Parts: sequence; structure tokens; C-alpha cells
Amino acid sequence: EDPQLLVRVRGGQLRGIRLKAPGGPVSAFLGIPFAEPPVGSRRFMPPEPKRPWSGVLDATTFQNVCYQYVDTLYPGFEGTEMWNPNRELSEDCLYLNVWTPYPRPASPTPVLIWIYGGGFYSGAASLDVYDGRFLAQVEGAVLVSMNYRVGTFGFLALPGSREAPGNVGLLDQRLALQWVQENIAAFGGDPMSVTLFGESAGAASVGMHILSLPSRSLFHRAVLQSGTPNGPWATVSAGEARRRATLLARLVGCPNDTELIACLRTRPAQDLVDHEWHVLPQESIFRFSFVPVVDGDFLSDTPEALINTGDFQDLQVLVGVVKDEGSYFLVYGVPGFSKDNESLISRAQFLAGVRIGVPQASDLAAEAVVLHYTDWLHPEDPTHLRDAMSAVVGDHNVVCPVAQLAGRLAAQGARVYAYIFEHRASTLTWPLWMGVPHGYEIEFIFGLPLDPSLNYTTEERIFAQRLMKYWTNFARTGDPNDPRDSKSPQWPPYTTAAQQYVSLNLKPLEVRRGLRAQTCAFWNRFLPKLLSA
Amino acid sequence: EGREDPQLLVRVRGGQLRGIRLKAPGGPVSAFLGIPFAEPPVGSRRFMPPEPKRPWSGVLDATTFQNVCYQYVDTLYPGFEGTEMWNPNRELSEDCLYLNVWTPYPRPASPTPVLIWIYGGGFYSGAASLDVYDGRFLAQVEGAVLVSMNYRVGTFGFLALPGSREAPGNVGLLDQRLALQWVQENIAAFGGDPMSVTLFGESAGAASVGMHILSLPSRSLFHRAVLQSGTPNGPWATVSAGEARRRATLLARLVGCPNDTELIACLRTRPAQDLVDHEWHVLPQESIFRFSFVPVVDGDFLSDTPEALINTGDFQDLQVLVGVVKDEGSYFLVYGVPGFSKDNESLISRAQFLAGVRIGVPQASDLAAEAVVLHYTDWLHPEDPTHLRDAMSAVVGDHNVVCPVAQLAGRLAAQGARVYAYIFEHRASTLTWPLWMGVPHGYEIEFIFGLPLDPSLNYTTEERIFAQRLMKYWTNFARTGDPNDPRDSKSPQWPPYTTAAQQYVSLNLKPLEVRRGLRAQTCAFWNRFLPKLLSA
Ligand SMILES: CCN(CC)CCNS(=O)(=O)c1cccc(OC)c1
Ligand SMILES: CCN(CC)CCNS(=O)(=O)c1cccc(OC)c1
Ligand SMILES: CCN(CC)CCNS(=O)(=O)c1cccc(OC)c1
Ligand SMILES: *[C@@H]1O[C@H](CO)[C@@H](O)[C@H](O)[C@H]1NC(C)=O
Ligand SMILES: *[C@@H]1O[C@H](CO)[C@@H](O)[C@H](O)[C@H]1NC(C)=O
Ligand SMILES: *[C@@H]1O[C@H](CO)[C@@H](O)[C@H](O)[C@H]1NC(C)=O
Repeated sequence: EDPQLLVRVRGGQLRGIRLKAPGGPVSAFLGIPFAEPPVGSRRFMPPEPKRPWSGVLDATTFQNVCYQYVDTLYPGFEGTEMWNPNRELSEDCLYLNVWTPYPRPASPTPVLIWIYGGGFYSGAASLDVYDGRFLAQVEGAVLVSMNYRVGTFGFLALPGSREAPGNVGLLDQRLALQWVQENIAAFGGDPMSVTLFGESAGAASVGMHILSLPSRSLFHRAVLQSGTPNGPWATVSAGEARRRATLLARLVGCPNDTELIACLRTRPAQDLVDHEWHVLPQESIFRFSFVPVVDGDFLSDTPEALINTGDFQDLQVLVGVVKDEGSYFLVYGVPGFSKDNESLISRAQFLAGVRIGVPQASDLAAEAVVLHYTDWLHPEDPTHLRDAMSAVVGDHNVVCPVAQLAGRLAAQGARVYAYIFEHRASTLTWPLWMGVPHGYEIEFIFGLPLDPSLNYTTEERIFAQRLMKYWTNFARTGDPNDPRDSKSPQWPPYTTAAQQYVSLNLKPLEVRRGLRAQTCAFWNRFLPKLLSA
Repeated sequence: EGREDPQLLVRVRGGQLRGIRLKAPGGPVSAFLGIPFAEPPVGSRRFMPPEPKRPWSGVLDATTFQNVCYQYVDTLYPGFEGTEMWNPNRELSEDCLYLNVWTPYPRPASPTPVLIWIYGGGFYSGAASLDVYDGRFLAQVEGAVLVSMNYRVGTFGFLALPGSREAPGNVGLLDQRLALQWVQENIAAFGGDPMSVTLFGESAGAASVGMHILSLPSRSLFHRAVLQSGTPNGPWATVSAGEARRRATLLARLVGCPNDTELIACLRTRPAQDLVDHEWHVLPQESIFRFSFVPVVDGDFLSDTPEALINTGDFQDLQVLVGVVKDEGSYFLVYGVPGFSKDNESLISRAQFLAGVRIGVPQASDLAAEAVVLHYTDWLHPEDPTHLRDAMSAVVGDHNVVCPVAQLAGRLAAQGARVYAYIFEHRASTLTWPLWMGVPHGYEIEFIFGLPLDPSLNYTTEERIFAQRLMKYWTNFARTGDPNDPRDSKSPQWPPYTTAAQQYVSLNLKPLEVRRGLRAQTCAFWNRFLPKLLSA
């Protein structure tokens, strides 16, 4: 048998599989357990390290996807299904994946760790868009991705209780990270050069590892694509988590914390998923029922508090957004919007849409939003009202939280690089009005255009290769700039003074200044004073 | 009579007048200056509505400007032309209710459209006799009949104890109205057409014009209206009855007059100068672009607030011309905002900007103030002194003039009026204020009146041509309700302002350019959002 495909890790022996990439083979080790299955009475509990095994464990296939809600809005539609679980659902889902070049690296090689997104209620490391073979083959990287518990199973919390202390899904991630420290050298990885990257909820997870001390010895650099630990959707207070859990329990017939959690533990998985969405306090979009909680433990204070006071001198961060962050969410509840027409909306529908997109807003706060985003030269034009609705959602939930994070990190000594991703895929199945939606940079970072069967353009292939190089160069050095290329133009560090960032698209890098500066001043500076009164 | 110019003798309702033959660059004009239109509002008549002038005997000499109404005189920059040109140029007196008439020489054959000028000056100052209001150029070049009147200002014109008989308020506006009635009766004697009367005025003069539009008994007295950098709506042009009463009661205390009858009777014993000396001490907050004694919402001259009145009115057959200059706010900054001077660049700090906003928006709560600061800050360069200086100017200009105008143009258009809007962007080569002030409040006036036609004034040839264009627009509008020339389709057109398209034009050396949206985004802040905020 192939000795390249055989590895001994602390828990026992593994057999991987030789996979084909367009320019050569890669070694893949898929479905490696990093924890005891969090089932039965381990539901809602922190993960425990996997017990050693006998013989040779088969690591040639993806393991099960963590139990989660499955999307039904557009059945059979490629643009939604590409995010749906592509393996069997199970609470037994704590496994990770490793790609390395074939043969395994001669020298200790920088490690990239992918943390998938999905609103803390969905996602899996087995999706096609997270295929690590391209980065491994082309850039010679060691790539790791783990599954972590989502929804109630990962984030249901009765703060203070022993049996549901919250944030266990984040603890799953942390265990996977510890696993990398202990075992990655056997694959050729360098545990002293570990870069986390993630998107949406994944980016916010990365952010929370930055902000949580026990995670700090497990990585060296971070990438946050379209998501932040701060902001309106990524965390909840202990009181609001307690409320939601208690509500969900009542909804499923349960019933002290111990009694309540015991009854929840007897409920079949889908019974919990059936009521997951019924515990949000307001009708809303870009809000998720079970997300990380400010527990005073994993998170000692709010992300905002923690980014304001931190010391980040030896940290390097790459952060960014896509061109149309908000468009994807509108078709999931805002009247007037559909992937099947041009979604031209009235003025009235725009005011209604705002109460949904900013569900915490007072009447006055919502008025401020409407008045800010209305183009008063064309206050009733449906095309603008549509594009503004999208902008309200994108800015409130991604762009401005990102601008706030970038600035706090830079000011606190961190080395920050910022981007905006503006290329819309030729193969994109969503309508034109949605532009470049949340999530559609990922396929380019992972190098999917290199797969000739996917029908991307030749320029898109060249573009994907550029992005893979930025990301890996960042992983190697904390600087995305090619140390060979002497004719660029260079990607400068984001600073509070100059506020420089770059556009990523088919044209060469362009340097811009101010990331929605005026509009984010409204969100980040004015609106809080308004709600505080 | 006998051996005098037979073209200079005219009779009006109150008696015979002798006028003067004046030289304009292109030929002579007739002037009749210091024609009384009211009984002197002195003594027991102070604070009272004006009474029509009683007929005189003999030929009244009307060859010189009469007294300027008693008023505060500016002392900020002594000897400086930039300020002096606005200061009284005749003796101050409470006996000041006179008006002036310029007509072609000889007087016109057929009835001629009449222009009536109402000066500004914050309702505390001004005079129709000033050099920048010289009607000879419009009379000579355009053949217009021009009329300007003195009206009472400050305490004498606007001190009010609402509901009382002895100080009902707004008497300064009734002076104006009385002069408008005088024109209806008498202007035909000078060759003027009382059926074509166009009001125009600047700043508080503009606001005055707007108040005549909003007050029924003035409506039979004119046909068209021009409002230059001022509106009856907005934060400075009116006060409530409650606030007017509070200010009058305070000023009374300050001068030694602690029901309404006895208070006012004590005030009438006070020397005019005593009232002026305490006028500024009754403002409720440290402020700029605020004036102590202004028109009051009395339920009489003004049946409701101007805001309410422009919201609900029918303005079907009204044609209006409105507009602003490029830098409405700059002039006011040197009269109160620390950091600002005509004698340096006035580059200011962020702190000074925050302090300036509280003064420039004196009625703002802390939250509203912060909304202002956040809106006007440049978040790419939030500490930049040049930007902060220019933003301070924009705050004051937008809040007080540009957005109230936008609001007025919008409401009047929506209610059936034909509206024409402009921005005036040319800075006089002769301006004595520093460059950073740009095109300040009041500095289009000298062009509308045609002062650059006076060769002794050192304007450029382009400015001379420019001035003639503006005179054409104004007089065409007076004549027809349209500033465009029907014998000049070749020249670019000035479209009406509409809610749908929001068109206005640039006024400078270059041919008319059409722009859309009168600071639409920023004015949505001032006009739509800020009132909601102050409510809570
Ligand atoms: C992996 C991230 N995306 C790609 C956009 C997959 C979907 N997850 S999501 O968080 O973006 C999302 C979208 C729509 C409605 C949602 O709440 C019901 C949540
Ligand atoms: C020089 C300061 N040290 C030691 C006091 C603290 C660590 N500083 S850091 O910038 O390397 C950093 C900060 C936060 C999260 C991190 O993820 C690894 C890394
Ligand atoms: C009517 C002519 N103007 C200048 C346009 C002469 C000054 N008068 S003012 O009202 O514009 C003004 C300006 C600055 C500071 C002020 O203190 C209150 C008052
Ligand atoms: C788009 O589709 C949805 C439902 O399919 C509908 O509610 C909306 O009115 C449509 N918009 C247009 C452009 O007709
Ligand atoms: C300009 O002059 C004023 C008044 O003397 C002063 O307060 C301000 O500091 C000066 N600013 C500059 C730029 O020197
Ligand atoms: C115009 O120029 C002459 C040149 O001597 C000067 O004397 C005069 O003062 C100037 N005009 C004005 C109003 O300053």
C-alpha cells in the first residue's frame, strides 16, 4: 500500500486517499475524529478528546454533516443547494479533513485552517466550494477543515448551568485547533505557522478565537471574510440566550436548568430543528436563533468591549467584504423580493423592509435609516429602492461591522489588510440584480476555476490563481504581497489615518480610501446614541 | 413753478412732489426720494401700526434720501468697506417712514411693470438709501419703475406683546404693506403699472416678501415675487407669541420698565438709543444668524406658522423666483464663532467646530448637535482644519438659508406655483472679504442692481456683461413671470423648479447651466429628519 497515504497521529493510524487535481495528485485524509461523539448525554456539552483507536482508521471519505436545518426555499436550485449538506445528517459529526501535497512536504509547511460559515445554524466542511485540493496542489499548502456543532446542538445555552454552558460549537473548533498543534507535523504541517480563515459565521468564529485567550496559542494569523465577532447578529447576551432556550424547550414540551436540559436531551434531533426559527424576538433577516453567547468565559465581555481594549501588536489580519453583501438575504422574507424577477419595490415596501432588516430599531431609528438611504433626487425609483434595501442589510450586518473591526485592530497595534471583492462569477445562477452576493468570493479563494469541467472563463482562472497567492502569501508571512513580484501595485496596510483598501477583480489591484466611511459613521457612531435614547 | 424742469413735477395723493434728474452711464433717470407714506411713528405712536401720511401743502422737495430707521450700527470692523456698505448712510431717526421711486427720463409712455425692493438686515437693520440698492441702472437700462421703502426694524418694528393694543407686533411688516398700498394708488402718476407689481428682496427682505405671500391682505398688492437668500419659513425669520412676549418683557426689565399697557407706556418714555443698546441681550442662547425682534406668529398678519401655511396653501397663479449664493454661512462666522476672522485663514480645530455647531444651531439638543457634527464631518479627514472651517460655513448656510429655500421651492411647486430657482456662484473681483468666505451672503445684490455699469467702480468687462444678463432675467420675470427671453431661443433656457425634476440654474460668468437637486441629501437631513429628532 501507498506509504504516502499512511500517517500515525497521537490516536492511532490513518489511511488517506490519493486525489487528482488538474496539475497533479494530492493526499487527502478525510473524516478524522477529533472528539468523542457528542451524543446522548453529551448533547449541549463541551467536546472531549477522541479516544485512541486500534488498527488503521479509514480516512478516505467525508464523514457526516452536523445536524442542522436544510433549506427548502428553492428546491433543486443550484445557488441554494450548493450550501446544503452533501452527506448524511448526524449529531455524530465531529471530524476534520486534511489536504497536503503528494508526496507530503519535505519541509514544515504553513497551515491554513478553514472554518465554514452558515449563520451558526448550518454548514459543513464537505461542501464542494471548500475543496482544499487546489490550494494544496498549486500553492503546496497544508489545508485543514473541521466540522463543528451548529444550531441548538452547538449554541443552545442556559448560562451558568453545568449541562448547557453555551458556545460548545466554538469549543469544537478550539479542540480541532489543538488537534492541529499536536498532529499536523506528521502531515508535514508547521504548527508554528497556522492561519485561520473563514467566511460569514466562520469569519465571526475566527474573530472570537482572536478575542478568547485559550485560543491564542493555537494560531498566528487570521482572515475574516464577510463576517465579524462584533456587530448585530454574531452574539447574544446571556439573558437573551436563556430566553430563547427556555422558549424552545416549552415549544417541544419541556418541561431548574438540569430538569429542563434532561428533557431536551430525550428529544429527537429534528424535533429541535423544527422549532429553531420560532424563538427570534422579531420578524427579521440576517438573524439567527442560536449563536455564540457572552458568557463571561469564552467571551469575557462583548466583542465590542474586547476590540476596544485589546493589545494586538503581533497579530496580522486580512479582512474584507463582497460588493453586494445584503442581496442574498432579501429573498428570504422581504416582501417584493424574488430570485425570479427584478424585485422592483415601492417606497412603502422599502419602509417595511427596513423594520425587518433592522428589527431592533425604534420607529425613529428606522426613520433615520430610510432618510439616509433614500436618494432624494429619485426618492420613488424602484431600482434605487431595491439596491438601497440590499445596501441597508449589507452595511448594517457586514460592511460597517468590518470597518469598525479593521479600525479598532489597526489602532490597537494589529497589522491589517482590507479588501472588497467585486467580481461576479460568469457561472453564477442568481439573478443579475443581486450582483456579487454574500459567499461568492469563496469559490475563487479555493481555486475552483482551475477545474476545467466547471466552465469558468480563462480570465477567471487567472484571477483565482491571483487570490490563492494573496491568501497563501498572507499565511506564509502576514503580508499578502508577492515578495517576488516587483511590479504590482502593492496592497498597503489598512490604517486609521489613510484607511486604504484594495478592490479584487479582473483588473490589477486598485487602492481606495475609506470603506463606506460616511455611511459607516452613521451606523457605528450615530445610531447607538439614538437607541441609547 | 416756472423755471424748473417740467419733467420733475408730479402729484400724488398727499400732494405735489419735485424730483431730481440723475445721471446714469447710459443717460438720465428721474428720482423721487424721501416721499413720506405714513405719519411719523414717534412718541405715543412707537410700537403702533402705521397711519397713512396726511396730505401736505406746497411742493415737497423729493431730491434727497430721508432718515434711516433707528437701528444698531455695526462696529466689528471699523473703517472696513465690507461692513460699512451695509451701515446707515443718513441720520438715524424714528421718523423714517419714507419711500423712493426711480423711473426713466422722461417718464414712460405706456404703463410700466413695477419692481419693489425690500431690504434685508435681520429685521434689526437696513435702509433703502444704500448704494447697493441704487435703482438708477434698472430704471435706465431696462426702463423699469423701481420703488424701495424704509420700514421700522428692531424693537421699533417688531417688539410685541401679543394680544395687546399698544404693541400688537409685526408693525414693520405693516409699514411695508402701507408702502405697497401707496404704490397701488400713486404709481400710475409716475408711469408705473399698478397691475404689474413684482416684489423682490434679500435675506430678511426675502423673508418679508414671503410673509406678504402668506398674508391675505397683502395679496391684492402684488403679482409676482422674488426671494433672494431668505424665506419666511426656517429658524430665524419668525418667533412664537410666547417667545416674543418673553423677549419684550426682558428688554423692558433691562431698561427700567418692570398690565401690558403700563409696561409699553414706560418703554415709550425711553430714548431710542437705550432700546438699541439692550436689543442683543434678550436672545435665549449664544447664537449666530438669530435676531432678537422679528415677525411674530400672531394669528393675524400670520394666521399660523409659515411652515403650516406653505403646506396647505393654494398658490395656483403665483410665479416666484428664488435662490441662494454659494457661501451663505461664511459672513456670520466672524460675528461669534471662536477661531474665525476676516484677517486670517480661520483654519479651525475639531473642538472649535463642535463649539461652533452649538452656536450655529443654538436650539439643538446635544443629540441633534451630534447628528449635525456627524453628518458634516469628513470621516476620511475628520481633523482637517480647512475642511472643518468650510463645514462650519456650510452648517450655518444650509440650516438658515439653503434648506429653507429648498423646502419653500418644493412646497410652493407642489401647491401650483411656478417656481424658478438659482444658485449665484460668481465672486466680485472688487470683494474686500477674504477668499475663504467664497461668495458671501448679500453679494449678488450689487449685480442685480447693475452697479458694475458704473465705470468708477472698477468691475471687469465680463462682470459688466454679467450684470446686464441678471438685470434682464429679473426684469423679464417682473414683466412676464418668466426670466427667459422670448427673442433668444438660442441662449440656454431656465426651466421651472419641479418636485419631479428639481431643476435650478447656475448664475456666473459662463452661460446658464442646469443642475438637479438643491442639496437634496443634506436638506433631507435638515428638513425631514431633524424635526423628528428634536420632537423626542
Ligand atoms: C454559507 C453562507 N451562505 C452563503 C450565502 C449560505 C446560507 N447561510 S446565510 O447565513 O448566508 C443565510 C442566507 C439566507 C437566509 C439566512 O437566514 C435564514 C441565512
Ligand atoms: C505582544 C502582546 N502579546 C503578549 C503580551 C499578546 C499577544 N499579542 S498578538 O498580537 O500576538 C495576538 C493578540 C490577540 C490574538 C492573537 O491570536 C494569536 C494574537
Ligand atoms: C442685509 C445685508 N447684510 C449682509 C448681507 C448686512 C448684515 N446683516 S446680517 O443680518 O446679514 C448679519 C450678518 C452677520 C452678522 C450679523 O449679526 C447678527 C448679522
Ligand atoms: C417578484 O416575485 C414575487 C413573488 O414571486 C412577487 O411578490 C413580486 O411582486 C414580484 N415583483 C415583480 C417585479 O412583479
Ligand atoms: C484668526 O483670528 C482670530 C481672532 O484674532 C483667532 O481667534 C484665531 O486663532 C486666528 N486663526 C488663525 C489661523 O491664526
Ligand atoms: C478704481 O481705481 C482707481 C485708481 O486710482 C482708484 O482710485 C479707485 O479707488 C478705484 N475704485 C474704488 C471704488 O476703489
